[PDB]
Amino acid sequence: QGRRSSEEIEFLGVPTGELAGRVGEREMRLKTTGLKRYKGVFDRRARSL
Amino acid sequence: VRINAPELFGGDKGEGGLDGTLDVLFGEEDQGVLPRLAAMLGGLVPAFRGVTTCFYSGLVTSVNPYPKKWEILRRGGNRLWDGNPWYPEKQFVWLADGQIKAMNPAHILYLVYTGRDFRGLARTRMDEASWRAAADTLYAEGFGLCFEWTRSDSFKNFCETVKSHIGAEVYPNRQTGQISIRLLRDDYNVADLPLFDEDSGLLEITQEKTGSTSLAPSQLIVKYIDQIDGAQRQIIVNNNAVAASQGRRSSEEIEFLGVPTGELAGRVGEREMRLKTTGLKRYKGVFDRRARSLNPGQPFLIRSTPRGIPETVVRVGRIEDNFLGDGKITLTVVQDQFNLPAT
Amino acid sequence: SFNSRESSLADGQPVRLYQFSRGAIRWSYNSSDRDITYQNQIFRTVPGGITDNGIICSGDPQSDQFVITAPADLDVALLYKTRSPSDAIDLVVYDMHYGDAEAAVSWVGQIGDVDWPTVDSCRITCVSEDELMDQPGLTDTYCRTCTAIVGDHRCKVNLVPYRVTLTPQSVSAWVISSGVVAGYADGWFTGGYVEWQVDGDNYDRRFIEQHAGADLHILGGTEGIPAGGQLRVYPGCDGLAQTCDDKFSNLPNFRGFNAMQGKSPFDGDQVW
Amino acid sequence: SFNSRESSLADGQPVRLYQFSRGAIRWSYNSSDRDITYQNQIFRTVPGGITDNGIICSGDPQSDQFVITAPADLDVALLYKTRSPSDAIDLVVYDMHYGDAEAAVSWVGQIGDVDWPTVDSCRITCVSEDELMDQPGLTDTYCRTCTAIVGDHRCKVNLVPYRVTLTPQSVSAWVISSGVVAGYADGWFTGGYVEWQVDGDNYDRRFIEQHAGADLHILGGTEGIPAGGQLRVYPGCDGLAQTCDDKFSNLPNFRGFNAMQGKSPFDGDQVW
Amino acid sequence: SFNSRESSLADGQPVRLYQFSRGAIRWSYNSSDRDITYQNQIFRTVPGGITDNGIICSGDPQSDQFVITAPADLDVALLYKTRSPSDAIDLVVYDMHYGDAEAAVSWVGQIGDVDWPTVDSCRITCVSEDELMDQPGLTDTYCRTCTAIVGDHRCKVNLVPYRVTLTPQSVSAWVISSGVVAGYADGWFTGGYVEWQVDGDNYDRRFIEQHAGADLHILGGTEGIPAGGQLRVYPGCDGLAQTCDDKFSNLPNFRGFNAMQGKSPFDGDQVW
Ligand SMILES: [Fe+3]
Ligand SMILES: [Fe+3]
Ligand SMILES: [Fe+3]
Repeated sequence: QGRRSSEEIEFLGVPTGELAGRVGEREMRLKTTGLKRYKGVFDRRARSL
Repeated sequence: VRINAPELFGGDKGEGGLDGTLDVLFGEEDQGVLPRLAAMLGGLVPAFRGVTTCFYSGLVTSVNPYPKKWEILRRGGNRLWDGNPWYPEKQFVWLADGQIKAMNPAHILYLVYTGRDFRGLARTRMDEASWRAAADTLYAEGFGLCFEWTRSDSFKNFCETVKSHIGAEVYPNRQTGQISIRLLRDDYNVADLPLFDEDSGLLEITQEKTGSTSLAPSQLIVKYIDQIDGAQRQIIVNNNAVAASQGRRSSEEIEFLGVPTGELAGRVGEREMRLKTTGLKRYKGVFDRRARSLNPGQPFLIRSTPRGIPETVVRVGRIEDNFLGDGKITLTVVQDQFNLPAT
Repeated sequence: SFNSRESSLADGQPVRLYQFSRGAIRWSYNSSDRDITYQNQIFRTVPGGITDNGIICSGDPQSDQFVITAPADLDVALLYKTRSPSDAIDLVVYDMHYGDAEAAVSWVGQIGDVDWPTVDSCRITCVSEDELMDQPGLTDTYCRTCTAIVGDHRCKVNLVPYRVTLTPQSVSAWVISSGVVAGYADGWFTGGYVEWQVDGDNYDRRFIEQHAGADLHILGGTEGIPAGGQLRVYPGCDGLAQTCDDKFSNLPNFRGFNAMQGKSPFDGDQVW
Repeated sequence: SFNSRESSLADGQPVRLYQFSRGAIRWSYNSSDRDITYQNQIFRTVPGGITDNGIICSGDPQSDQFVITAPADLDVALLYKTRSPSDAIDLVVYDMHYGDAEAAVSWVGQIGDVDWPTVDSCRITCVSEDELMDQPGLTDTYCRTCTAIVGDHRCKVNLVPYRVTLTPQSVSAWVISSGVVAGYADGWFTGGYVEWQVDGDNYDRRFIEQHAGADLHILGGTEGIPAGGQLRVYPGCDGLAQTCDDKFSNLPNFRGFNAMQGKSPFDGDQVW
Repeated sequence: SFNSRESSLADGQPVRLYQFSRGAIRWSYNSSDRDITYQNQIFRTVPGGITDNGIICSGDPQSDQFVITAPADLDVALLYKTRSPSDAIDLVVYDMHYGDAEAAVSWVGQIGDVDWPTVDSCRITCVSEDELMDQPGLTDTYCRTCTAIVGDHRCKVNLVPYRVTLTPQSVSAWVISSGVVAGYADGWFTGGYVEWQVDGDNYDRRFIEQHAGADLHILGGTEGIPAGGQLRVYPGCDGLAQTCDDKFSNLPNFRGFNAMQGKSPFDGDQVW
């Protein structure tokens, strides 16, 4: 990144800092890993999903 | 700083006062650790670099153990810009015999865009000429503002507030790619502006938007904050001509909390009144490639004899061009009625 | 017979009439191919026809607009081409059947917006009185200034004695100059407006940015001002109590609050 | 002649050029059926053609996107198929007419999103720098921790001495193991990132969930990591003042507030 | 074989079955042209066919509706024509292939809305249990009254002893009169409801606006009330503590707060 960027997320339900960090690592990995999204078309074989 | 007010609240016979010693650490790049603070607090005491901090020690109150809330006035703007101020000769605007040290809004926008602590965009991405011209014009007009950051909202909201306060457009130039700023002022020559005609690069004009005059307000209330005391103040702008025609009174309230002086608020309120009661004509024209070099906020002339529209000055709005495929370049324009009076 | 014709299954001959009125001047148009005389009023036939899109009454002013389509040469709409008239053009719509002298009123309103999408057509958006209820209604502030437009029903100041009738000396793009006003102190006319007769009993009004010596600054330019026409100019009130009483002696009606209190609460921290 | 050709009524030969650049690597494409040489750069011709939808500049970043359509085998877009490259692919669009050596810059931006709706096509959504202004700008909290990413312009800590160059011993689905890091205390590398050269002067970066002994946990999996390629690994700062000074001796630049105050107001109820 | 038939490329014979159930009464319909027997249940064939629009599961109750199209003479939908039944009609949708005795459950829900756009068709909007989560969940107020509907799980009051079975004397448009209730004090039945058997083990309930002498006022009119049918009428609780204990002696379960405090804070200004 050329310039610093920051966002604020509130997890007021979290009672301990370690738990908040555990979930924050998940959020960071999700938001910076570059997910690939697909919109597929399926026949009846995908009926039970 | 030696603050001497032991008897501010009546002393012993009253509620006490304010007597003590105040030490201020603004947080310079090379700011060192204060021995007194670390010695008193102890432990691992950092230098508290990068943030303004103060250390007070002394009497706060007496008789009752309930200290009172404080209010501190503080000016800023120079200690920002990290280490390299930009065009400092026009950074600040002086008002009310130097009482109010207002800052140029152009500097605010430049800091927000290029500030390492805010966005950290490369200084090379900004068109220096346009920003310098805007700053010079604003300083000449003596148009300064004061703001405080506690909303914690997106840059877009604050930038939009600043633009509305000053009446300017910030867009990324399509050609050179840098950020350009254009002020909405009547500072143009009629001749040099490009002209567009049915035979000169105009395809079709569809929308007319004749508008109406019986509607629109007759009285406008502007609310502003005076930075000397921070007390809410308001001014009243009236439209006698429209007021006479109006059968019943109408009023609207607009807040310009960024304005530090009543005269400046009235200056902008006159502009708003003129814009909202002059009956702008809006056009949605269709142009060929001749309108390729236009950018948002750029005024230009349009003529169409069959429609009975004489040479008119309009300012560009929304742009939607199609260079490949349909070949349709469609522009939305508004009549030029933006101007900020100096009195 | 209008209701009977509407209920009739074979005599349906709909014809919609429009009446644009501005004070003493009325414009009459009809959607048929021939002129119609109704209530001693003849409605012109527009080459190309005049038609609307329908009437909606859903209780939402933003959505219940009325749209009129007509050629670009329509006389009533031509006024909006250069500048919107100061007064609102009231519009009344009648419905009648050919061969019958009875008509029913359908829509009543005023012009909301006008545009010319094509050289061969023009679209007019008409708004009803219900849309005027979207603006705020506070209209009250505890500030030092008067908070009242000079001459309003609250100031109760008669401007007729202050009326000045004059013929402008020279008219420029943004400045109208006259020597008669040169005899007044600078800023005497600041905040006032200029009204002059356009046609019949209707006048167009323009506000004044500033007055200095013999030159008057007109907001939005001087376009549309006749160079030799008679002009009526009224003064303007700054709103300060000293200004209100010294000039107009209307202090008893002064609506401002000069020195009652700026911040002083009765639940603060320290009175001294 | 570009402007003259645009104004010309009979010489219109539009051709749009795209330039995708990532540091020292550039990809050149053209929408015509033959290669075009411009500024000593030749633009390849894509079998099937490359075309866009138009340029919109309305001031709304969410609405002013630029869309590119190209086959699914496009080289530049193929990179996004497995994982998005760490660096952003800057895109510059030129406009020129066949037979003329002059071109005009039209659009500048970076890749925003890429998708492959059909096997025979791919849609690329390009975003401008204006969209980066929607995120907040607070970036300030009065908490105990440092509140600064190790190595940023605020920490002012040089990580080059701490750089470690190594060849991984074994690579698994989620864990990369190396014996050299086994000599460091547990958690030494926690919070750091691994960077390695992909092509030219561009490196791909991956953060580390945790470091324990000889095994390193990679966030999001180890896919795309070469099994024998050279890897550069940097440490990570926990953010605690003790951690900041004992390990890096950067306490003077410590941006955190360990023990200044947690709640103490000066307008509370009872000090004791 | 249902799954095998679905995977089969040549035996696809889709047939959708609908089962509308209300307690002890079930309505069975099929989309084919002949009746289908499944689990000892035969599904009628509707002349004109019954078809839906599809199943959506996006997590948004407002958007994930299920639409059914059927003729206007459908028996199950005919009930809603005059008044919505008191109980909700649960709907279960099965899927099976002709010639196979196995079916799979696809959708489960209840009737949400019914309308008759055309004389030859009817549209039914079915909602899932997820839509019942949009209403608030506070359900708590510190007021004087009981804040509990008589007979709910919180009041714990048995209404079976108070049940009164009677045959109405005369039925009018808005008033149902009976002499038996004339022997009770005015307002005894106020707040109660009347339930009577419609079909099988299902009853329709109606609330009572007011009770006065021998005349009972029914909210929303008395339409649908049989003139000679047997009716069960229950009393109603005003909610006042005196009313709760004197009549029902349920004061220990009184959920209201009569005289604990109306405003008294412990951080006010002056206690006296
Ligand atoms: Fe006055
Ligand atoms: Fe650090
Ligand atoms: Fe009860």
